[PDB]
Amino acid sequence: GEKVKQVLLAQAEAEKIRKIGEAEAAVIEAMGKAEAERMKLKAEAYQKYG
Amino acid sequence: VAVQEQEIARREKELEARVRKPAEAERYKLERLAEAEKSQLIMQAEAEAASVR
Repeated sequence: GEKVKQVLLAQAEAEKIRKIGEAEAAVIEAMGKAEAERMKLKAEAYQKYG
Repeated sequence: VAVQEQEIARREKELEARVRKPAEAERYKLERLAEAEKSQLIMQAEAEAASVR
């Protein structure tokens, strides 16, 4: 009763870390692509400054 | 002596009902209650993950 309980809840902790890790990776990736568009557009505009 | 030769057969039944049966009932309770705690935490994990993404 102690063993099966501890094992089942340890799997829940591991499932949480994995799910949160994947969600975070998707956000970091998307945010990088958006930030790169700022850098590119800012550069393509600044390059024309008199 | 004959009286205590029957006290053996007595404790062998009393201990089954007092000691063994409830410990066995506790094991089944712990196991099916653990599945529920796990089920709630995996569903909550998925909710927190979706809310972050």
